[PDB]
Amino acid sequence: AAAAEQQQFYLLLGNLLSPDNVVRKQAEETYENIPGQSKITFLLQAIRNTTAAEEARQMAAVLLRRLLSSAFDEVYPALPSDVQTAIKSELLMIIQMETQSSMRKKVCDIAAELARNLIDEDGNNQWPEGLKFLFDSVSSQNVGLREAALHIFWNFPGIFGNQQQHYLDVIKRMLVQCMQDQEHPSIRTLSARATAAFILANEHNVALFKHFADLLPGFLQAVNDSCYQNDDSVLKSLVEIADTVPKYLRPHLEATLQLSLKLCGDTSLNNMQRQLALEVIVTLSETAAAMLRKHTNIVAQTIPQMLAMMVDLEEDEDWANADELEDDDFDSNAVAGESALDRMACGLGGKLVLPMIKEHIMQMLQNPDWKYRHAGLMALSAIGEGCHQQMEGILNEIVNFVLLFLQDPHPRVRYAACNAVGQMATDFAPGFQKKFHEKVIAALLQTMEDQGNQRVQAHAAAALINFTEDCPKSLLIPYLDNLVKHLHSIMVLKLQELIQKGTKLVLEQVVTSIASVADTAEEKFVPYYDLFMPSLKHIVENAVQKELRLLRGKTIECISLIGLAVGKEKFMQDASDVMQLLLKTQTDFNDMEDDDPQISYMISAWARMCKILGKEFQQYLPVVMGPLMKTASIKPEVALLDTQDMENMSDDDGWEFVNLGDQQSFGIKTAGLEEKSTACQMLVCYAKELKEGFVEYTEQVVKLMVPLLKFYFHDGVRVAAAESMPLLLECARVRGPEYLTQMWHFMCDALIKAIGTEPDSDVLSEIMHSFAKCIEVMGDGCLNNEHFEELGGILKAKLEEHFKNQELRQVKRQDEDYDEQVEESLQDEDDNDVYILTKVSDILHSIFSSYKEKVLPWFEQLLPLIVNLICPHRPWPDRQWGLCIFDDVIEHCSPASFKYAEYFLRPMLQYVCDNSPEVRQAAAYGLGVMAQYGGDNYRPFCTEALPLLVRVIQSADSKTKENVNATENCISAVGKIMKFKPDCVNVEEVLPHWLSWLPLHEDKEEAVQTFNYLCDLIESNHPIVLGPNNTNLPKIFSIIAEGEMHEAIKHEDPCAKRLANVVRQVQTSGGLWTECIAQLSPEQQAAIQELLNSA
Amino acid sequence: GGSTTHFQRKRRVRDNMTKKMITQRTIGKKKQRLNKRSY
Repeated sequence: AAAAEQQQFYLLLGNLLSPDNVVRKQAEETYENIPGQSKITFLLQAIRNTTAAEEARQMAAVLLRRLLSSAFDEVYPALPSDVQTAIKSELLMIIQMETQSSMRKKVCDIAAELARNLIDEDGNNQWPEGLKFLFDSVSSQNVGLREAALHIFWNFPGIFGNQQQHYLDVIKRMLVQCMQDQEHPSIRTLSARATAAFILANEHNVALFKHFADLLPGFLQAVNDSCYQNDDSVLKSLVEIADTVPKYLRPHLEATLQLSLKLCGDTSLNNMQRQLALEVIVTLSETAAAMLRKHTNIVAQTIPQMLAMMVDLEEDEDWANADELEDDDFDSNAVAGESALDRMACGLGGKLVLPMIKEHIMQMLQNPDWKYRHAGLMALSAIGEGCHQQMEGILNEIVNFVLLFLQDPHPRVRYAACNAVGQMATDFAPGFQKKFHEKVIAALLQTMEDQGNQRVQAHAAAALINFTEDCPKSLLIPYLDNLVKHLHSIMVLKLQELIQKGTKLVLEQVVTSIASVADTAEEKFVPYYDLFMPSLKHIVENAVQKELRLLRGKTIECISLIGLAVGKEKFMQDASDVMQLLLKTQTDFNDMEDDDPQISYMISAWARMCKILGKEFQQYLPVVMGPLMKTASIKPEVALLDTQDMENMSDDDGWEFVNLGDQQSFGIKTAGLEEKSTACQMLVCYAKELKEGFVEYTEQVVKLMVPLLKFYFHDGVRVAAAESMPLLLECARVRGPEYLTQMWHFMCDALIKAIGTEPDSDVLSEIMHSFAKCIEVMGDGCLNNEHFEELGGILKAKLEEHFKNQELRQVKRQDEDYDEQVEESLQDEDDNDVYILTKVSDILHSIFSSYKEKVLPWFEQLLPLIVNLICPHRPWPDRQWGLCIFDDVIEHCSPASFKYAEYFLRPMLQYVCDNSPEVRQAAAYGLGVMAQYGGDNYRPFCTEALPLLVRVIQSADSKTKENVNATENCISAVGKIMKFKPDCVNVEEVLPHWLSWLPLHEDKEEAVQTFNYLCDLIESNHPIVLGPNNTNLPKIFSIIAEGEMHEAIKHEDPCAKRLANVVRQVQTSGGLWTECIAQLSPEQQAAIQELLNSA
Repeated sequence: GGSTTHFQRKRRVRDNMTKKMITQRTIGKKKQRLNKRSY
């Protein structure tokens, strides 16, 4: 009895129409257990039956599409072929005879999903009936069948296995014909969207892009026609094309640009359409800047449009009385125009944007309208970052003109001027502060103290915060008194008003300003401490209600920053009371969500108090460690939806969606990610500060941070998780080697896997640095055989990638659009690659130092790439690091390194005379380390190395700030060769020349070595150093005194004592000491006295 | 390879005092890479 089943199905669909929770649950429970084949047959029967209400049919079609796209793998295979053929034929029949547009589109979606899920293998359609139907559909007479074909093509652009072989011409003809009719506009829009989708799907295909260039005029005409009918569906397609594949527009780019300008200048369209038209050009500038830079006229015409967008300010009288930082909008014309100006200035560069916007800004800053002045000040604020280098030499007049607008008849213009000053202080730092502090600080303080408007005061205080944050401490001390005054009186007044009224806007900014001033003044804030702590605590004890939570958090942060600045000594007199306040706050507020503003201010406050209270803080660790760990391990809500379903969730509570490939939507909730990053960073700080006292919580933090390496939603979380790795090992070292081994077994596999997987270059470099540090912590047996094999494979892959990226960048050059800015971008990529090579060398050095001679068979597989790095035609950054790796091999894997000497020894000897100072330094260090840890095998090469080193040293331009370090390394190498291999040096002839080159002052670990050699020669006997009697002693004393200056560390290093004792060894007879010291500068005498006193 | 030549984090930076009312944090678009390029 199918009639009863159909009646029940219609009843449950009607229930689903207006569900409520009861029949929601009951219908879900009933539906989730229905057999798949029966489900398919019933849904097809329901779709076929054109008798029930449209809602039931649409709902059932949505069910069929969702069921297919979700679980096609279990409701299609292992079923009779008759059923499959019947359902395919039924779908085609429903498509053919459907009349209503919405239902036809839904069944088209269903059929496209089926064809997508029925491709299989390497790609070949198993449903030729579908392709045949599409072809006889698009070339038909009735418009419904053509719409069905075009929607099927748009939904899955790619129902083909041999499109290039035969079907490309047919596709192009079909699309061109469809974008030609004049009786049915709906066909033109659908064909334009289908063309955009087809081009987007077939990315990275230059031949297709050049073959489909004739369709661009039709696409532009279609989007022009559709935008005038309140339909921006094709404009979104144009934005997507410009975002993903801008090269497709290269044939007709100018035309496209003009269209956008028209669509951006037409006032008839609503705000969204004009903003999308502007976004076309903005996205083109962001993505393909080299293509856009050739059309300067379009930019010069689009800048006035954006400037005229920002004049679209509504006169609001409920402005001066606003007590909250209400969100701007991100929809109004002014904010969208300002953001577009910022993005285009950042993308195109200042060299092009600045000349055409500067005159407009200077002309608008004179129009008596209070809106043109506001727009000019906001444009000056917005173009600050993008036109950084070009505006650096013009800052004087811009600053002098902006500071004149703080004294303006209109409050909103003064607000804009404060915004401009603050943003310029942020962008042009720290050069803005040094050349303009005297006027900027005075103007901002005058604006803050004397004002009747309470929104100009807060923004002036924020500008002062931005200014003082980056201001160096040296030039702020003169202004400390004049800041503490005019910051304390205003606090007193605003705190008085907070008790009676409910004003909090300017008090928060004043509190943050005081916190910033104290933070950047450090220990100089002591005399003013008593001026602020009694009041600030008064804010924390009060302000317990709601809508003051941000004020309480800011006050607590200010208290913590003031305490950290004044230090532990002064803070430990109100520290108990502040501890009680923080404990009470923590026990009180811990009942709200994770977006509560007191959840990122309390954690940082606890970390700052830990920094202040060192080891005494261990008492409060159980209390803080609860909520911090709770908010450090929150799982963001993620949902994988369909694109047709993503629209339907337009509530937008915070969901961030991304259009995944092939009709899918991937959404994550970015609510609490920043709190997670802050909590992870504070865990890192806690471990670093506590060390041995963090051992109780080490296991939990390890088990939490190890998964966080593969947390691609936030880069800060991954960076913090990588950084915490060696600190936790150092914390767990206390419990013994077994605990260290357990933690290392937790971390090693995850770190190795994350090294060879991380997309980001910065995060990857941090991960490799952390892995190298962890290996350095645990030596001689920290890696298994599996870890060794995986590391070898990953490092070989990284070196191959580094070699291939150079060729890829070279191919990127010599392009149709290559200019200076493209070269700068390529240089930045090269710098990133060199940084990754640096981290690879760091890992190799750690492994070598830990394993010694036992690791050379593992290094055999990496040897060819390292030899490739030292090729003479390679750039100096590659050769330097190849030589560094070979130097590590020599230092730690000898005397077995002779097996590899044929690969590097001749390049090492040759590169000592290189033009690049870094390669010279690397070669000199290799030659020096050859003698110290090389044994008798490298004896004959020292005789060859010595003359080259002395020639390099004695050449001119050796002590200049560039070649100085290489010369110091060469001196150290010659000293090492003299000491450890004196048989083949003829020391009696080199040492008198060597004494001339001494001392070393900017290379620290070579300076200790050379001074150890000097002491060893002095402590032993006469040769060279002390000739006839003691007449040579004054020059060695002068050398020591000259080298005193922060070179031999005065912390009683073993070398320095051996030096100091020598100074006290001669300090027995006054006759010699007087004549040795009579020819020294007063600074030299003071240096000798300090050296004698220090050790 | 020289100790000092290793472990240098030249290309890194840090800061304090989170909030900064006057800022260019608006960043509605840009920095669009989709590091979660999986599944």
